[PDB]
Amino acid sequence: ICTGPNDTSPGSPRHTVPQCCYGFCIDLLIKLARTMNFTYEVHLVADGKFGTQERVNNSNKKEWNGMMGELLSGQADMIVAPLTINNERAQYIEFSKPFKYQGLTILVKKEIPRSTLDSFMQPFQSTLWLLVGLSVHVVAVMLYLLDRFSPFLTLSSAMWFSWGVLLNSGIGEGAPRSFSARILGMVWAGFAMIIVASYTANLAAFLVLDRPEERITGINDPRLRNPSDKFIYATVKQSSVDIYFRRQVELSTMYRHMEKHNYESAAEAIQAVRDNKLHAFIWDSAVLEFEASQKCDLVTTGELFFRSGFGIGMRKDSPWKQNVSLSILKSHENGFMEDLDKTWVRYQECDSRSNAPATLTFENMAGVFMLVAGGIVAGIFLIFIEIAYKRH
Amino acid sequence: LDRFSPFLTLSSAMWFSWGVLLNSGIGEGAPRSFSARILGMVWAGFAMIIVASYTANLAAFLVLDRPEERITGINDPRLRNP
Amino acid sequence: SNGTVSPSAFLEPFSASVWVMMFVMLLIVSAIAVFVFEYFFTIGKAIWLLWGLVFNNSVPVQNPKGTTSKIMVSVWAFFAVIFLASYTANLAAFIQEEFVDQVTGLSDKKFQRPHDYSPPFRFGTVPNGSTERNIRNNYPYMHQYMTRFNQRGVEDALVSLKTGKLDAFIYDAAVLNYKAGRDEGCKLVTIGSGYIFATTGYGIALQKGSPWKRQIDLALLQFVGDGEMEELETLWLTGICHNESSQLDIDNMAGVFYMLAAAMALSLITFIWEHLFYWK
Amino acid sequence: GEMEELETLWLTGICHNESSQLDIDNMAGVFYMLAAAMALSLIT
Ligand SMILES: CC(C)CCC[C@@H](C)[C@H]1CC[C@H]2[C@@H]3CC=C4C[C@@H](OC(=O)CCC(=O)O)CC[C@]4(C)[C@H]3CC[C@]12C
Ligand SMILES: CC(C)CCC[C@@H](C)[C@H]1CC[C@H]2[C@@H]3CC=C4C[C@@H](OC(=O)CCC(=O)O)CC[C@]4(C)[C@H]3CC[C@]12C
Ligand SMILES: CC(C)CCC[C@@H](C)[C@H]1CC[C@H]2[C@@H]3CC=C4C[C@@H](OC(=O)CCC(=O)O)CC[C@]4(C)[C@H]3CC[C@]12C
Ligand SMILES: CC(C)CCC[C@@H](C)[C@H]1CC[C@H]2[C@@H]3CC=C4C[C@@H](OC(=O)CCC(=O)O)CC[C@]4(C)[C@H]3CC[C@]12C
Ligand SMILES: CC(C)CCC[C@@H](C)[C@H]1CC[C@H]2[C@@H]3CC=C4C[C@@H](OC(=O)CCC(=O)O)CC[C@]4(C)[C@H]3CC[C@]12C
Ligand SMILES: CC(C)CCC[C@@H](C)[C@H]1CC[C@H]2[C@@H]3CC=C4C[C@@H](OC(=O)CCC(=O)O)CC[C@]4(C)[C@H]3CC[C@]12C
Ligand SMILES: Cc1nc2nc(C3CC3)nn2c(O)c1NS(=O)(=O)c1ccc(C2CCCCC2)cc1
Ligand SMILES: *[C@@H]1O[C@H](CO)[C@@H](O[C@@H]2O[C@H](CO)[C@@H](O)[C@H](O)[C@H]2NC(C)=O)[C@H](O)[C@H]1NC(C)=O
Ligand SMILES: *[C@@H]1O[C@H](CO)[C@@H](O[C@@H]2O[C@H](CO)[C@@H](O)[C@H](O)[C@H]2NC(C)=O)[C@H](O)[C@H]1NC(C)=O
Ligand SMILES: *[C@@H]1O[C@H](CO)[C@@H](O)[C@H](O)[C@H]1NC(C)=O
Ligand SMILES: *[C@@H]1O[C@H](CO)[C@@H](O)[C@H](O)[C@H]1NC(C)=O
Ligand SMILES: *[C@@H]1O[C@H](CO)[C@@H](O)[C@H](O)[C@H]1NC(C)=O
Ligand SMILES: *[C@@H]1O[C@H](CO)[C@@H](O)[C@H](O)[C@H]1NC(C)=O
Ligand SMILES: CCCCCCCCCCCC
Ligand SMILES: CCCCCCCCCCCC
Ligand SMILES: N[C@@H](CCC(=O)O)C(=O)O
Ligand SMILES: CCCCCCC
Ligand SMILES: CCCCCC
Repeated sequence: ICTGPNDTSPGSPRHTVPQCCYGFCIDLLIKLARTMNFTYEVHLVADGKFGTQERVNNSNKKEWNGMMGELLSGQADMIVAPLTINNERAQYIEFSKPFKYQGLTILVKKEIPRSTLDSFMQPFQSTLWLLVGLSVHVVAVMLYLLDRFSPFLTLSSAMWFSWGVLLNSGIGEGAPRSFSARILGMVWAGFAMIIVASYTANLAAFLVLDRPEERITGINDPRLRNPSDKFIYATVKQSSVDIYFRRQVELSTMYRHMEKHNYESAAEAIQAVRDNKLHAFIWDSAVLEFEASQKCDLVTTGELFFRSGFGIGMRKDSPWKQNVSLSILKSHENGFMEDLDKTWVRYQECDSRSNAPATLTFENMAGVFMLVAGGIVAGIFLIFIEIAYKRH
Repeated sequence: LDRFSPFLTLSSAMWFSWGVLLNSGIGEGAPRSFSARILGMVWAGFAMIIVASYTANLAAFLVLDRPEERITGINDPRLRNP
Repeated sequence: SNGTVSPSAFLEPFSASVWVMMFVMLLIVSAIAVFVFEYFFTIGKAIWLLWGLVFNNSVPVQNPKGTTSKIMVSVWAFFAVIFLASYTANLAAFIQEEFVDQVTGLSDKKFQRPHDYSPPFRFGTVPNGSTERNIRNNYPYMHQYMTRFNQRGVEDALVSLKTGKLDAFIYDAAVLNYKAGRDEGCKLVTIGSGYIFATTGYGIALQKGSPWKRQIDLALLQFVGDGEMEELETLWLTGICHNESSQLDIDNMAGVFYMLAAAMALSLITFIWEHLFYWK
Repeated sequence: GEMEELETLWLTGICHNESSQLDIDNMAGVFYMLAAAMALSLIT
C-alpha cells in the first residue's frame, strides 16, 4: 500500500490517495525487508520528477527535488526505485551496489509498412506499361501481316501467340509460318523475356516499401546531432539523462533541443512517441526494452551508451548502506535478480526481431488478389460480349 | 500407378519427369490416372523448388568472391591483430 | 555449432494464410471460373492447367478453347509470374544456415544433470576465482562434476574448445566477450548472444575504511558520465566478430524431400482408395 | 592523428560513404532491339 499524489498533471490539487505498488523494485524492497528485518512504508514522490539539482528562482541556492529532494530533506529514508547512479547524485547521497545494469538508448516508432494496391505495377512507370501494352499489339498484328501475305497465323492466333509469349502461358500453340515472322516472333520472345526479368528483379523490392530512414545509429547519427523542426526528440524532464546531456559540454548542441521539448514522466513520453507526436525518446535501456517488448509497435534503435546501474540510494550516513549493498550482491550472486528479470522484464508477447527478409503477408499483396477478382468480374461480362459477338 | 490403374509408358514417364525437372517440354502427355495426376504435379512443385534453389546462388558459385582480399584501412582485423 | 536449417525453411517466404488462400481458395475459384467460361476437358484438367501454370515447368496441360477462358488463363499466368518472382526473390536468404546454441543457459539440464546424456558434456572453469565460488555455492553437484574437466588458464581453455577436448567454458563475462571479439573466424561464441548470469562488476578493492574510497568512487562516476569509459571500451574491449553463399546439403533442404515423401504416401493412399472405390 | 579526429568531428558529412522505377530510357536497349527486329523482318 503506497500513498501517492492523485493527479499527475501540474496545477491540480495533489491529494495523497493510497494506491498499491507492485513490481521489480517493490519485490526487491520486500526481499530486503525480509533479509534484514525492518518495516517499510512506501509512498510515492510528490512530483513526478526523478530528481536533479535545480536553481530555484530564489537566486544563490541550488536545491534537490523529486526523489532526491525527498530523501535529502528527511521526508524519505531510502529510494527504492530505478535511480541511476551518477556523479552528481553520489556527492550528496550514497548509492548501494547496482541491482540492475543498463544504459541510455533511443526508443522510436516502428513504421508499419503500408501496401498500396498498385505495388506490382509500381516497378514500371505508367508510360512503360502503356508502351509495352502498345508494343504487344503492334507486334501481334505485324505477325499476321507478315504471315498472311507470304508467298511461301490468323488474327486470334497471332494475338494469342504474342500475349502468351509475353506472359509465359502457352495459350496459343500457333507458331508463325513465314521466315521473317520467325525472326520477328523469336526476337519478340527475347524482348518479352528481358522485360519480365527486369520486372521480376524489382517486384519484391517494390512490393514492400520499407527503408531505414527512421533507423538511428545511436547518438552519433546526424538526425540527433543536427536539430530540425520535424525531428522532435526528447527525454523525461529533470532526470538523470537530462543531467548527462547538460554535463556533456560537447553535446550541448543537443541540449538546446532537449530543453525545448520534454515530458513530465516516462509514460507520457512513450505515449507521445506511440502517437507519432515524438520522433525519438531517450531513456534507460531496461524501461525502453520492456516497453518495446510489451507495446509491440515501438522499436529501440539507438546504440547503447552511458552504461550505468540503478542503485538503492540512502542518506549520506545510513547504517544500512553496507548491509543493503551486501544483500544486493548476495541476491545477484544466486538466482534472485535473474528471477526478477524473468518475472518482470524478460517476458514478452512479440518482439519482431529478425534480420531475415520480411515474410510476405496477406495485407501486403492484396493487390494481386483484387486484380484476379477484377479479372473474374471482367470475364463475367466478357462472356456476354462473346455471345453477343456470336449473334452477329 | 498408371499401368495398374482401375480404368503412359516407361519412356514417356521418363521424359515427363525429366522435362518437368528442367523445363524443356520433351515430356508430352500428362498422366492419365488420378493416382499419378497428384504425384506428378507435386513432383513438378519439387522440381520448381529445386531449380529455384539452385538458381538463387548460381552466380556466386560461378565466380568466387573475395572475402579476405577486401582490406579496410588500418581498422582491418588482419591489420589490428597480427 | 555447425548449425541447422529448419525443414520449413523453403515454406516461410509466404505466410500460412497466403499459402492456403492462394492454393485452396483463389486457385479453386479460378478453376471453377475457367470451366464456367469454357463451357459457355474436365475440372481436374482445369485445376491441373492452373497448377502447372503456377510454376511453369513445361508440364503437359490441355489449353481451353474459349476466348474468355484464354483471357482468364492469361491473367492467372500473370498472377503466377508474380508468385514465382516473390517466392524466388528471397528464397536464398530464407534457406540459410541458422546457428542454434548448444545450451540455453547455465540452468540447462546439460549442465545441471550431465550424466543423463549418451555423449557426456565437457564443461569447465579455471579454479580459484569468483566463478568457481559462485558455482560451488549455487550448484554443488554441477561444480563437483566440473572439477574433473578443470582448466589451467584462459588460453588453455580456449585451445581445449578449439581442438574439441572441451565443449563449454564458464568464465568471467567481460574476458569471454573480449576473447570472442578477438577470435579469428568466430568459432567461439557466448551463448544467449551475450548472456550474463551473476551480473556483478569489476571494482577497485580498498582496505576497509580507506580514505580513498569516496574520492575514487566520485572519480569513476565522473569518468563514466563524461563518456571516457566508452572511449576506453572502444580502444580496448572491442574486437573483430562484434561488428559482424554456401553449398546445400541433404540436411540443408531436407524439407522439400519431406514434402515429396508425404506426396509419395498420399499417392499410394489414394491409389488404394481408388481401387476400393472401383471394386465397391 | 588528432587532425583525423578533428576532421571527423567537424568536417564529416552525411552523403559521404552513402528501389527505383524503370522508365523508357532504362528500357531503351530492349526496345531498340525490337525495332531492329521489325526492320530485319520487313527487309527479309
Ligand atoms: C486489360 C489490359 C491489360 C488490356 C488487355 C487487352 C486484352 C484483354 C484484349 C484486347 C484485345 C483483345 C483481343 C482482340 C481480339 C482478339 C480476337 C478475337 O477473335 C475471335 O473473337 C474468335 C476466336 C476464336 O473462336 O478462335 C479473339 C480475342 C482476341 C484475341 C482478343 C483477345 C483479348 C484482347 C487482347
Ligand atoms: C546425365 C546424368 C544425369 C545421367 C543421364 C541418364 C540418362 C542418360 C538415362 C537414364 C535413364 C535413361 C532413360 C530411361 C529409360 C528410358 C526408356 C526407354 O524405353 C525403352 O524402349 C527401353 C526400356 C523399355 O522397354 O521400356 C528409353 C530410354 C529412356 C528414355 C532412357 C533414356 C536415357 C536415360 C535417361
Ligand atoms: C486440393 C488442391 C486444391 C491442393 C491444395 C493445396 C494445399 C493442400 C497445400 C498447398 C499449400 C499447402 C500450405 C502451404 C504452407 C502452409 C504453411 C504452413 O506453416 C508454416 O509456415 C510451417 C509451420 C511449421 O514449422 O510446422 C503450414 C501448411 C500450409 C498451411 C500448407 C498447407 C497445405 C497447402 C495449402
Ligand atoms: C500435396 C499436399 C496435400 C501436401 C503438401 C506438402 C506440405 C504441405 C507438408 C508435407 C510435408 C509437410 C512438412 C513435413 C514436416 C515438416 C517438419 C516439421 O518439424 C519442424 O520443422 C519443427 C522444427 C524442427 O524440427 O527443427 C514441420 C512441418 C513440416 C515443415 C511440414 C510442413 C508441411 C509439409 C511440407
Ligand atoms: C514412402 C515414404 C514414406 C518414404 C520414402 C520417400 C522418398 C521420396 C525418399 C527419397 C529420398 C528420401 C529422403 C532422403 C533422405 C532424407 C534424410 C534423411 O536423414 C537426415 O536428414 C540426416 C542427413 C542425411 O541423411 O544425410 C531424412 C529423409 C530424407 C529427407 C528422406 C526423406 C524421404 C525420401 C525423400
Ligand atoms: C518510333 C519509331 C522509330 C517506331 C519504331 C520503334 C518502335 C517500336 C518505338 C516504340 C517505342 C519507341 C521508343 C520509345 C521511346 C524511346 C524514347 C526516346 O529516347 C530519347 O532519347 C528521348 C528522351 C525520352 O523521351 O525518353 C526515343 C526512343 C525510344 C527508345 C523509342 C524508340 C522507338 C520505339 C522503340
Ligand atoms: C494513393 C493510394 N492509396 C491507397 N490505400 C490503399 C489501401 C489499403 C487499402 N490502396 N491505395 C492505393 O491503391 C492508392 N493509389 S491509387 O488510388 O492511384 C490506385 C487504386 C487502385 C488501383 C488498382 C490496383 C489493382 C486492383 C484494382 C485497383 C491502383 C492504384
Ligand atoms: C548489518 O549486518 C550485520 C551482520 O549480520 C549485523 O551485525 C551483527 O549484529 C548482531 C546483532 O547486533 C550481532 O549479534 C552480530 O554479532 C553482528 N555481526 C557482525 C558481523 O557484526 C548488523 O547488526 C547489521 N546492521 C544493520 C544496519 O542492520
Ligand atoms: C588454485 O589454488 C590451489 C591452492 O588452493 C593451487 O594448488 C597448488 O598448486 C601448486 C602447483 O600445482 C602446488 O605446488 C601447491 O601445493 C598446490 N596447493 C594446494 C593446497 O593444492 C592450484 O594450483 C591453483 N590452480 C590454479 C589454476 O590457479
Ligand atoms: C482523485 O482520484 C480519483 C480516482 O480515484 C479521481 O476520480 C479524482 O478526479 C481525483 N481528484 C482530483 C485530485 O482531481
Ligand atoms: C528482528 O530480528 C531480531 C532477531 O534477529 C528480533 O529480536 C527483533 O525483535 C526483530 N524485530 C526488529 C524489527 O528488530
Ligand atoms: C518564484 O518561485 C515561487 C515558488 O515556486 C513562485 O511562487 C513564484 O511565482 C516564482 N516567481 C517567478 C518570478 O517565477
Ligand atoms: C559438425 O559437428 C561435429 C560434432 O558433432 C564435428 O565433429 C564436425 O567437425 C562438424 N563439422 C564441421 C563443419 O567441422
Ligand atoms: C530462326 C530463328 C532466329 C531467331 C533469332 C533471334 C535472335 C534474338 C536475339 C536476342 C538477344 C538477347
Ligand atoms: C488434379 C489435382 C492436382 C492437385 C495438385 C496439388 C499439388 C500440391 C503441391 C504442393 C507443393 C507445395
Ligand atoms: N574476475 C574473476 C576472474 C576469475 C574467474 O572468473 O574465475 C575473479 O577475479 O575472480
Ligand atoms: C498492360 C500489359 C501488362 C503486361 C505485363 C507483363 C508482365
Ligand atoms: C489478357 C491479358 C491479361 C493481362 C493482365 C495484366
